[PDB]
Amino acid sequence: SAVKAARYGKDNVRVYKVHKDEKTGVQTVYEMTVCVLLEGEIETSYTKADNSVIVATDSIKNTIYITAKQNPVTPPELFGSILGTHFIEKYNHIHAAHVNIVCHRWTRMDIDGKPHPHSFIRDSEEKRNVQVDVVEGKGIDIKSSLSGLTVLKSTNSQFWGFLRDEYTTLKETWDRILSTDVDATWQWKNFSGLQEVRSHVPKFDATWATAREVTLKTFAEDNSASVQATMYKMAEQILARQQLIETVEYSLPNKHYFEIDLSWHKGLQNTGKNAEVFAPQSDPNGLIKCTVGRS
Amino acid sequence: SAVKAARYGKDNVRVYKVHKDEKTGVQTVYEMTVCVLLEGEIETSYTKADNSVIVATDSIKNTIYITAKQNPVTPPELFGSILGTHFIEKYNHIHAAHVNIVCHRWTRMDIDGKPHPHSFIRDSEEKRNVQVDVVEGKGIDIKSSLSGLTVLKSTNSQFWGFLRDEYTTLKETWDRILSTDVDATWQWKNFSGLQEVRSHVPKFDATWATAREVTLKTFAEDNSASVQATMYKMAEQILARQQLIETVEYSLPNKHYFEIDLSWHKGLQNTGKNAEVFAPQSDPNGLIKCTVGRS
Amino acid sequence: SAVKAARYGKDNVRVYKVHKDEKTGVQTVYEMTVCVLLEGEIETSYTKADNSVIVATDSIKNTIYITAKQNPVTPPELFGSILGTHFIEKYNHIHAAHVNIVCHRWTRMDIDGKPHPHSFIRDSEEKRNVQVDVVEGKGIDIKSSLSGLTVLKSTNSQFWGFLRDEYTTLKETWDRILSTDVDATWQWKNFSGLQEVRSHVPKFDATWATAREVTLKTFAEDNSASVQATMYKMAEQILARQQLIETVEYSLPNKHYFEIDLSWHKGLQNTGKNAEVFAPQSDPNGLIKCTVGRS
Amino acid sequence: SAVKAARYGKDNVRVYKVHKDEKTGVQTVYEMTVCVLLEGEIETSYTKADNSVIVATDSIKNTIYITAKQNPVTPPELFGSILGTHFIEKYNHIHAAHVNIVCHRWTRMDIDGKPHPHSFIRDSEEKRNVQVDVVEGKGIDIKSSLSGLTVLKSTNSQFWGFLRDEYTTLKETWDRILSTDVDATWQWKNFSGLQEVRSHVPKFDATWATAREVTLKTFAEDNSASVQATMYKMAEQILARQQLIETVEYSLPNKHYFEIDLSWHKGLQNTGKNAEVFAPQSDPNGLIKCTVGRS
Ligand SMILES: O=c1[nH]c(=O)c2nn[nH]c2[nH]1
Ligand SMILES: O=c1[nH]c(=O)c2nn[nH]c2[nH]1
Ligand SMILES: O=c1[nH]c(=O)c2nn[nH]c2[nH]1
Ligand SMILES: O=c1[nH]c(=O)c2nn[nH]c2[nH]1
Ligand code: NA
Ligand code: NA
Ligand code: NA
Ligand code: NA
Ligand SMILES: [Xe]
Ligand SMILES: [Xe]
Ligand SMILES: [Xe]
Ligand SMILES: [Xe]
Repeated sequence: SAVKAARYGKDNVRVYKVHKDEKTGVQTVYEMTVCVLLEGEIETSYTKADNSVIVATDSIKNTIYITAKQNPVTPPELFGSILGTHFIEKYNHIHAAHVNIVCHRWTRMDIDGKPHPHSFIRDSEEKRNVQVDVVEGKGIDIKSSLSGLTVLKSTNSQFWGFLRDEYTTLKETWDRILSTDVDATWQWKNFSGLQEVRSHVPKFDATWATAREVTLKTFAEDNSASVQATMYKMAEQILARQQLIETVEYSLPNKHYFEIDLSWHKGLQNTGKNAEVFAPQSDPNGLIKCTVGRS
Repeated sequence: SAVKAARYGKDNVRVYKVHKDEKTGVQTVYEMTVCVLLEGEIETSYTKADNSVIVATDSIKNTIYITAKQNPVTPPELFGSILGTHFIEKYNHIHAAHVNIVCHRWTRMDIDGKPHPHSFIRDSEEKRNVQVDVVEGKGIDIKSSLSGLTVLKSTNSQFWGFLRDEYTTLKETWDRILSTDVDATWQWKNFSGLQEVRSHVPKFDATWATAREVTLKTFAEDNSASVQATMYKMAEQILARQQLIETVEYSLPNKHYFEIDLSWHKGLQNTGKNAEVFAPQSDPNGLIKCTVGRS
Repeated sequence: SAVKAARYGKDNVRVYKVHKDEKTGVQTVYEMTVCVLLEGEIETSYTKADNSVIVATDSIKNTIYITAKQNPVTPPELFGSILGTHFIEKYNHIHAAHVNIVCHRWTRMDIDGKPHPHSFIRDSEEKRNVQVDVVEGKGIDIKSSLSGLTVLKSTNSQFWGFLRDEYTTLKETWDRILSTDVDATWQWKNFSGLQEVRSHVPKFDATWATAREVTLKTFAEDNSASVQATMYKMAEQILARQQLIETVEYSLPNKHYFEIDLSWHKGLQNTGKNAEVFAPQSDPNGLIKCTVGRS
Repeated sequence: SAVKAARYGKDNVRVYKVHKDEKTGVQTVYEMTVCVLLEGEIETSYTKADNSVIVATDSIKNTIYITAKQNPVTPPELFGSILGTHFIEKYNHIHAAHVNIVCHRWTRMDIDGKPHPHSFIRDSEEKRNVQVDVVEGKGIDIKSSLSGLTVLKSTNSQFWGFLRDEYTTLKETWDRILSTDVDATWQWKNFSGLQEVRSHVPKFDATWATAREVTLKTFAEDNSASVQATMYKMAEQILARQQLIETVEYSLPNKHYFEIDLSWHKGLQNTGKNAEVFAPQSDPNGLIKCTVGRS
């Protein structure tokens, strides 16, 4: 037998950082969960019990805190790239670092219509994420994403004209509820190294904002022919607005809300045009994915 | 042996309702999870296998949908009272109904600075809840609550002057992070029945809004001496603003964020005045409760 | 306003303890999650920012570890009583301690038909729990429980003869699946203090074992007329076997498995006597409770 | 823009099947959660709102139930292969089916030392899983796995001789707790189609059993030099016992249990040789992976 692939590191490292403006007294907080996995010439730790090649996972944890202390942690694309680069430069035998960062929302509170200097609220479990793969001699590959954005529209969704055969019971519809949890990922062109990532820093927050805005607007405004058709429209627009993105991927559950026939009870009318009360279904759910790139 | 207490019913009933304004085209959605448990002269179903006394839990589920179809589902205090009253009036041998409702957020989307007619976002997992106990001959008792409101302030929290003995290692502090998930419950004076609940309908949404606002403002503005002192200030204000509330209860976890000493690494300074990077602790957590009533 | 009730302490304190037999080399592990909440003359910490009355929650955490170091942690009824008693004896102004303990399963592995001296498996998320309330001048009240015991029987469950009215759609049945997650609690007679709890130590593990065995046997063997009837039979037997128990409470979800009519597809027969494939329902679920005591 | 990749289908489809032996009266239950995603000539549903190419996800759900009705559901490798093959044979324009199956434990109860004919217990949340990719013209690729197997050993684990530099604080150790949740995957040689999968049916359950047994025995018996070294030993043995496996992958969290220094309290000794009480850490955790194949 032989080691075909191996990676190891530290997962679920929670980090908080505060920035304090001495002049204005305004404080800004960042909270993330970080995972770092390393690859390189480490096979002997598996095959020969040779621990000399192992950078202890506890040391990786220390490194994350030290790096957060000495560098900005925003945008996460930059922080991930700094953190990944550290390991390949510091350790001769480590040749790849894989950094995943989940950013948690701490939104500044408005008290009496004014932004509070040091108080924050978690407005939703929506996350902004990055995956950064730093590979020695092959640059920095960055995938940025948003996830956990949960939306619903109560009309202006249709689904008709699908394949009908002996397995089909679903009725065609011209008016249904559409609800999903959005997972959207945009993959950046490969970067040669940290200097190049630094040169593009302003694009990271702007592109996240654009992806979010396009997702929300398209969902709200499209008279949707299917999840497939609506998600394609989203991806198309993102690619049009940021030339440094190579591909956009969406993964969307179709969270079903079923009509409830109440006609058995005193002829009560609750279907089609008369539908007011619905039963949200926890499972099963449709799952629709697509990756869109450039012609 | 004898049956000392018994209750049964249906839990986790998900319900969605849409309201459509024909004039404006604006649609408004409500989504809830409902639990109904009944008590009464049902001992024989346990002791003698006498099912004749059982209103099937499946029928309770049907009743929830039918009641939602025929009545407003907001404010939840009113809907819960209608639903509970139904069971005690309909069934001679049922003498109490216990209704719990969790309301999920579907917040209208703003697209290009304008409210969208039929598109919604789940902005946070904060819930608005009610517990309604309808007891034949004893009226309607309603406890309203908010939960899952997660907040953090990065300064203006202190904790010093506590008891110190041979079990104590905690250092006094004049500047710490304070973060909690707020669970706040206000208990209404007993209502004689549905007519009285209906007469107070406007107070329910207003009091929820007031409780939320007082919680957020007090948290943001108090230079907190402890969780205990800050939560008391919140409860005091709520009681002052709504005379129909008898008691307010808060239950607050103290979600700890620990300093990280980095001095072992090149004398790096990250504690006290120099603290910038912290380690959020998932467990254990302080838990602080109090119930405040009128003198 | 006035403080009507108040309690505070530390939740989610994870503890592991190992016992090492020097003679045999056999090691035995215990893992628990502990919560301790205190009450007493602590109102001024809420109303006057007087922290002098507060035993810091961090100190409570320390106390749990120290107490686990110096005392046996099994049976949990004894450990909880020692821990609770400590606070009321140590602190003049603390008059009640509320201790909740959840015990996690670490079951000794059998390797080649032999018990391994120091290796363990988590066989299921079933828990053994205790709630101990130590109240100065009123002794020690202990509620013991098991929870998270998930079972299913594929036949020998019926449900017919229930109330039928205009809200009822459920068909009577003489053969259905019955599945539940068992939560069972037995409440001990009040104990005067630690000496009395110590005197009954052997009864705690034996009664837990009896409760588990009676639950499993009755579920497996009863030709069940309803959840209500079967659970009553369980509680009856437990009370008969341990005179020091005052009441037994069961809380049982009815986790539904629905027939799937496949007759629309080539006349395929999958209902009633021909039912083979079913759809487990995640929600809603029946919830049935009862508390049984002595005549 | 262009569609680079696309797949869609139904997730979280819960299925239960019962088998009834008419002769012995013994019943056996199977419960699974199934996901099916399809690929093929479906781009136009995304780009042109052409639903004619879409096999509705609701129809996929129906197909899963119908297939379970007409075929054995065990071993899951066979069921997944039948289900996947169905879609590529039935639909001209569908060229790949991806089937994931999670099997839930329903273990027959022993009542009074005898196996009960129709009563079952969920002994642990350990799962047996399969991933089956059926690709037209490229056969059937099957990855089998077990997951959620949680184990702990209280001694006979060491970790010393790792890299030490200015980022390192971890002390070397010759005696520590080792605990993990095992995720192990074995990848089968490619199969040409259903006939070949059928020909190997007995190997599927046997190999699962072997993987489980080797994992447990090696964990219990290895005087572990690291997670890396122990997991390699496991994978090596599995590959040696089943020639039809091409690779074995393990992914193991290192769930840390920390010593608690209690010396500040009356010189209490709780570290090194005297360590009895430990603090399980919920996060962060080491994560160690490796894929082992044949020389
Ligand atoms: O078994 C281990 N492997 C590792 O890579 C490691 N790093 N810290 N502790 C550890 N333990
Ligand atoms: O056992 C049952 N008890 C009940 O109260 C009930 N209601 N519907 N189905 C049921 N099954
Ligand atoms: O606000 C606090 N209240 C408390 O009771 C406490 N105990 N430790 N830290 C604390 N902080
Ligand atoms: O938008 C949809 N896309 C689909 O593929 C589908 N299948 N059933 N319902 C559906 N809705
Ligand atoms: Na390198
Ligand atoms: Na009545
Ligand atoms: Na006392
Ligand atoms: Na095909
Ligand atoms: Xe969508
Ligand atoms: Xe607070
Ligand atoms: Xe039961
Ligand atoms: Xe391991």
